[PDB]
Amino acid sequence: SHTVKIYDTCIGCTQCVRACPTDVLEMVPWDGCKANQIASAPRTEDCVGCKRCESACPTDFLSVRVYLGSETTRSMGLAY
Amino acid sequence: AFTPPTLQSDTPSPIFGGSTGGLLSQAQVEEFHVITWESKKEQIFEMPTGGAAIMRQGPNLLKLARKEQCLALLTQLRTKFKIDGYIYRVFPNGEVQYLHPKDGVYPEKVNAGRSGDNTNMRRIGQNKEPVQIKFSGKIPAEF
Amino acid sequence: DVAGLTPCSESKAFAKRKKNEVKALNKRLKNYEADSAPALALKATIARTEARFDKYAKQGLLCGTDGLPHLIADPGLALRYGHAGDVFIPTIGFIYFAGWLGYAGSKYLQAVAATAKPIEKEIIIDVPLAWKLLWEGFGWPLRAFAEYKNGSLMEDDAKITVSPR
Amino acid sequence: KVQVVQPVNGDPFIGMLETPVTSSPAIAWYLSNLPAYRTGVSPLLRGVEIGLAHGYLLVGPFIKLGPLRDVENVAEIVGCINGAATVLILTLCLAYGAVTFQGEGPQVGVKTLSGRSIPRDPLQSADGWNKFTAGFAVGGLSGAAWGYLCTQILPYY
Amino acid sequence: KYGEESRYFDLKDLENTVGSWDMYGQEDKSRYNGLQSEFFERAANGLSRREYILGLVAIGGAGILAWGGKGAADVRLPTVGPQQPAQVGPRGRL
Amino acid sequence: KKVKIVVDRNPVATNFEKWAKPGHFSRTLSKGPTTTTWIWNLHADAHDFDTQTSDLEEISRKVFSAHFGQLGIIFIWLSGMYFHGARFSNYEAWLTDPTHIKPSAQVVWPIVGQEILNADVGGGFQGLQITSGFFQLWRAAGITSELQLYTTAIGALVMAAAMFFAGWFHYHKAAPKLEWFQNVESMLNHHLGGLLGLGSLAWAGHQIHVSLPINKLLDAGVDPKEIPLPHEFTLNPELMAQLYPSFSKGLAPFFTLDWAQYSDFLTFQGGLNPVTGGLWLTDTVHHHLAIAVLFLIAGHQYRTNWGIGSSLKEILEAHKGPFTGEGHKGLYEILTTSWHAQLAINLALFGSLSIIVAHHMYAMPPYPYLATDYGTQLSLFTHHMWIGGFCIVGAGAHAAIFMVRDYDPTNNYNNLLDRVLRHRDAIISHLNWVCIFLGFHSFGLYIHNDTMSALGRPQDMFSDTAIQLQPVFAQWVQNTHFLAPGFTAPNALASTSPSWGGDVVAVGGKVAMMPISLGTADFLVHHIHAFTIHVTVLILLKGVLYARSSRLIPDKANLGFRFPCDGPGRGGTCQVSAWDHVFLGLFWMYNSISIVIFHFSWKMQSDVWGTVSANGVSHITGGNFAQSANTINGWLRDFLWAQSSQVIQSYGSALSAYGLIFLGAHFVWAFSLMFLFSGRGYWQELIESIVWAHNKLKVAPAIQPRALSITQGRAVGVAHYLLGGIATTWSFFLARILAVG
Ligand code: CLA
Ligand code: CLA
Ligand code: CLA
Ligand SMILES: CCCCCCCCCCCCCCCC(=O)OC[C@H](COP(=O)(O)OC[C@@H](O)CO)OC(=O)CCCCCCCCCCCCCCC
Ligand code: SF4
Ligand code: SF4
Repeated sequence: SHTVKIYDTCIGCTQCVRACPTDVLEMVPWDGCKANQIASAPRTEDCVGCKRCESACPTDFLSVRVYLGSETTRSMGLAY
Repeated sequence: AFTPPTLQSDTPSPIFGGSTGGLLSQAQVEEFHVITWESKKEQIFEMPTGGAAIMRQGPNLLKLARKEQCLALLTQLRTKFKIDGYIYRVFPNGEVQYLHPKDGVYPEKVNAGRSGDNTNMRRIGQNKEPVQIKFSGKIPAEF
Repeated sequence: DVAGLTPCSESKAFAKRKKNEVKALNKRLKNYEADSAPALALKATIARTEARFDKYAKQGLLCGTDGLPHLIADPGLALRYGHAGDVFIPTIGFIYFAGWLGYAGSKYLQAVAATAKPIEKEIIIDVPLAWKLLWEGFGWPLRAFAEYKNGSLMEDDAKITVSPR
Repeated sequence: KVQVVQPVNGDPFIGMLETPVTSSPAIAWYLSNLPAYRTGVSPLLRGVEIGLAHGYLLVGPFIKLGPLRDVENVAEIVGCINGAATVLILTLCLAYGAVTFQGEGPQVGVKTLSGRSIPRDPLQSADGWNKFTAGFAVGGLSGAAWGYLCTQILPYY
Repeated sequence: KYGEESRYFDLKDLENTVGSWDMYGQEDKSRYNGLQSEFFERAANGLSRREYILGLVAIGGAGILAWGGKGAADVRLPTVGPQQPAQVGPRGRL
Repeated sequence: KKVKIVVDRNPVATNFEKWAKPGHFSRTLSKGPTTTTWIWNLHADAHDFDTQTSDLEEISRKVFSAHFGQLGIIFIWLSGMYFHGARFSNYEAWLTDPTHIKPSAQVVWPIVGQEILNADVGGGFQGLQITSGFFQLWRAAGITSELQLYTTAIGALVMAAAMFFAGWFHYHKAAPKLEWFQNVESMLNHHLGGLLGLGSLAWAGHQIHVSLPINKLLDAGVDPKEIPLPHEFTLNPELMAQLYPSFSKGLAPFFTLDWAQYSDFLTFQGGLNPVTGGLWLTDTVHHHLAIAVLFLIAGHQYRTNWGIGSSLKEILEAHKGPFTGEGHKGLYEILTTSWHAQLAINLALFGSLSIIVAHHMYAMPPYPYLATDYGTQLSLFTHHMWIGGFCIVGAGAHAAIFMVRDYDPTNNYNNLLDRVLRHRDAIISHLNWVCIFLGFHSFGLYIHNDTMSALGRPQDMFSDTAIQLQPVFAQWVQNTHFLAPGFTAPNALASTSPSWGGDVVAVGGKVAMMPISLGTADFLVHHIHAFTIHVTVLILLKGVLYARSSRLIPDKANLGFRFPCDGPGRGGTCQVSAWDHVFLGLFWMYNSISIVIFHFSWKMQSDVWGTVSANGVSHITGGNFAQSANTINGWLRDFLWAQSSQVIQSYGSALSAYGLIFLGAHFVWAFSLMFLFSGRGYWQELIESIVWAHNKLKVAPAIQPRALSITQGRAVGVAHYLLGGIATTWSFFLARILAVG
């Protein structure tokens, strides 16, 4: 169970959502950027910590951050 | 107006000869996932567990271990065969929970009616200092 | 004598070392003819060894108990005892050549930095400009001192990027 | 045209395959007739048999390779060594039973390859493992003791 | 699982859809002789308790100490045996 | 249909426009060198034709031209070797005294005291002692004179020019089409008979008309300047008949099926020539003729433009059984459309062949005065071992590359590849278990012996005196080969090699070959070799089998073949790609080959190489291998410490260079550790501080300096590690063998 956070620096490019391999992020309406959408992490319990979302964020600094925390059977990617 | 579609147990599985990379003992005591899709023709596809299977013409059901495997298969179907699927989580007791297309709309598309969970209204460097939250089981990002 | 060191001219170990090296070379030479190629090569090596030892003893180098030359790296100590050519003069020579190359590179980088496409100028060097700047780099001490006293040799700390502490 | 390799129990989405090594009739019969795969037999008796076999087969190594193998009293020393090894693997079995069986949970059912529902092996229980561990001690020590007797008897040897 | 065709998933029979099979287990209560079974269950009567079975292991611990204080000397172990002369060392030492 | 020559005219223009635009082949390298990573990327993808274009025809054309360029480079190298042997060598003097004069083909200039490297090899010559074995090869070919070597060098230069012209012509003027490259049947038919068969027949002809007479006179004892020239023997059956009487009959016995008449120069003796210590040239001639006939016959199996012949696709699709479902179907399509699969197969067999060559060459010295040249023997064996190991690792790498890029599930359904990929877990688990079992039962034995020896209990060790581990199978096979002549080979006068048993073959007072007895130490070292090979195979096979997907990462194929990881999630996915598996396999291959060469060196110095004094054989190390190779301490002291005194005491002599490299290599190896235990973040931050220092003086470069990528860091570390280790062993081996050989 990692901690995923989204900051107002996001431009709503939706790249982090498309790069997530476990469907943890989604786009919700917003009004702080031209795209009128912000990213969110409603299913952080399924986050594995690959940080693929950070590698896709184009803002400087990153608008999406993943802080690895307590490891679970899902966050560790264990199939056994 | 969207409701989670129920999981049909009468859906046939794709033609596969079997492999050693399938479900193990975790699915019997913890949980497993099921991905169901609709194909317009019988065609060969690559399974996330190794090998090649043949999806039938119509409804197809595939049970995998982790949710990432189901999502990878869905990505392959969407980018190769333009097929949309649904992912569910099944527990040993018999409970099915809808997953990925949560509100019928893909997460990459805004739907206006979702939960803006975990969205700070500050910058990455505007977090509290680690010394200001000492002796508290929380990181500076949770304030 | 500086730090208990004996001049190589009066060093017995130095002479013994020269004698032993020449002796080994002659021993190897004895297994050949008088005008063959290996004989001529060995004779040339013997001549070079003798010339090297004679030059070291004549240059005033200092030898230790082991009979090998020692260098004095200390201004004043080397200047008053005639050993400025050991480290002092070589230090000046290096500093000059090193500064020459460094200044030439700095000038080339600053000159091409104003071009519309500097990265290409860095991977594809401008030979005429590089040659001119290499020649101009010989007056690097004067130019560097002038730029320092002028204030153009440095970049303001407020204009250089820095980490968020 | 025959395919000797089939998915485990016809299901091709389980991490296992049926090969002439796993689904062979003779192999399946021999493997099913072992004391470990007897859901209806008391765990104590199965443990006694397992301990007897293991204790008997564990003397030989120290007899022919121990530090005192070149001495006439090697058989006795090895009998004691096997007894010690049996006691060690005994405490191992007890620790495993105390750690594995310490809680209860509504586990999923168990069926045969045909689909006939069968109860879980009593050996996989707090009391089942304890009885199996106790039988392993008696059988293990008896097997080591019999290993020494065979050395004295057995006209060929 | 209701694998009558190509369906390997069944919520009403989820037990068979997760591969929960004994594979080799077989229930049969007719095998060990009653007279021999009674002897063994009788020999391992009270040894079925954790505290009591650990006591048997404790005997092994006593045997370990017994070997060091007696068994090692009876097998003529080199460490418990005597020593012959000695050496002086590199220089004038001992 | 119908095999033919299909070619495209003037496809690429010849100019220097692209020479002034680095990175033109890659689309991603078009934005220019914004950072220093671009420079490394320019070289890391120069030969990755699969990325530069999506057309298979262009890739095939590039491969063909690259092959021509490589051939030209090899020809230039050969020309240099012949030129150095003709102008800066003592080959002519070495011919008159091949047992005392040490071969030398390199002369250094006197600049900074380096003239000390010009050793007194002999024959009034000074130079560097060579260990390539070129002198023995030339002697076996009957070169005799230096003018012939110069002519060969000029011919090699002409051939190099022809190769380069061929590459340019086939890439810019007449480029073959894709259908021309996919003619596997025609290619195999021409490479089997027209290449191997014809080449073997031509070499046999040269040996009959040049090598046999000249070498026979040399062995009988005749001054090299007095032997008739090769043309005097090739075009004069009278003199050649004087040397070989069967030649008085001409070619009549060959066409009348009375080949027995040619038994004088086409013998099947065996063993080695007692005068030169090498194989009988007549036996080699007969061998080449037989293999030439076999290859020519084999080059007529595949069907081309006529009805006769077999079809590779038909043969492959017809081999299917009950345990493999569909069988070999789809393999023809994979091997006719993917260059990486062919490269993997070829590299694996090529490296295995190199290893087999090393074995057969030390066992049966094929050149005269080669066995007695211990330096050349050890150098050739070690060099071929390293080439084979590297090629095998490359084979695994390309197998993984094919599985990542060219694999197609729709074309490989229920076939061998699909079935193998469907049970990779069982294969990997069993290979892992066998590797663990081998490691235990192989290294633990050495550890047990060390502990017993240190505890004062030598009677409890695994040696020939205490618990014996005799290799009964190897000894049985060896004795079977020794008893083969006159029984299971009646027409053989002697065994293939003296190692199987028998008498001692010594030349010039030095043992050329002798029986090699196998004991407990040999058993232990052989199991160590098996364990190391198994671990290397496990790493490479695991990478190839899991290159596409895995339980941890189900979409590993999407990430590519060469990627650093998949983030710190799931506990960590560092080095999860196939490239990383190859990176680790390189280290394990180095370990395996190192132990192999160490075993060979110690065994030959203790039980083979030595001197004969009419009272026995005085080996170099006195036979300490049979009593010390059973413990690690023995290998460290009796082999590493005892034999290293030759390289650490070479200063002030001709071998001083070996003493310098020995240290230099030690440095490079240690240098590699910096790149193997570090990370990219640390160096990037350090570079940030250095960049600040540069900006403070207005000397910061526009091409933003960046730390080497994770993959590049691993590549640099592995390259330096292997270079340092291999160079250290090279210097140690050469100095030791050149000082005691
Ligand atoms: C003077 C003759 C000539 C000229 C003008 C060209 C010109 C061109 N060629 Mg071409 N080519 C030639 C000869 C020539 N070629 C020959 C003889 C061959 C056979 C080997 C080829 C095979 C060939 C291929 C397969 C390809 C080209 C391509 C190209 C085009 C761009 C690539 C390029 O040149 O980058 C610059 C190349 C260099 C500056 C030199 C390359 C590196 C050399 C060969 C390494 C030699 C190794 C050397 C010994 C160092 C190794 C050891 C060292 C560490 C000590 C370009 C217009 C490419 C193309 O069409 O683009 C799509 C293409 O793929 N050429
Ligand atoms: C008898 C016919 C013949 C012969 C002798 C060869 C020989 C060779 N081929 Mg080739 N090939 C042939 C037919 C033949 N091929 C046919 C019919 C096809 C189409 C199906 C191909 C397609 C093909 C490909 C795709 C490749 C080769 C390659 C090679 C070289 C491999 C390098 C090597 O290890 O050998 C040893 C090296 C030597 C012996 C050097 C000496 C070279 C001499 C001059 C032999 C030249 C033979 C040539 C066919 C003569 C005709 C050319 C003429 C028009 C001038 C080799 C020289 C590979 C290569 O490296 O490219 C060059 C490669 O990529 N061949
Ligand atoms: C016939 C042999 C052969 C061929 C044709 C290829 C061809 C290819 N390989 Mg490959 N490979 C081989 C053998 C071969 N390999 C072997 C034996 C190994 C085991 C080591 C590998 C391991 C390997 C890996 C791991 C990879 C490739 C890759 C590639 C592809 C890109 C190569 C490239 O441009 O990178 C650039 C080439 C260079 C930068 C040349 C650098 C030379 C090295 C680093 C220096 C070594 C020093 C040298 C020994 C001299 C030392 C002296 C020094 C002090 C000056 C290419 C199609 C890459 C790929 O992506 O595949 C698609 C890939 O990552 N290969
Ligand atoms: C020491 C020997 C060196 C080799 C190492 C052996 C260890 C490897 C064990 C792994 C086995 C994996 C089983 C795969 C299972 C498998 O591949 O499926 C079964 C396989 C498939 O055959 P099919 O009937 O499908 O045939 C159709 C084929 O054309 C298509 O593949 O048939 C075999 O039995 C292969 C033989 C495997 C056994 C190899 C041992 C051969 C003995 C060699 C003995 C040499 C020394 C004694 C000589 C006197
Ligand atoms: S770390 Fe990976 S799993 Fe977690 S939100 Fe980012 S992309 Fe998704
Ligand atoms: S990648 Fe970054 S900018 Fe784009 S939607 Fe996600 S958080 Fe916002």
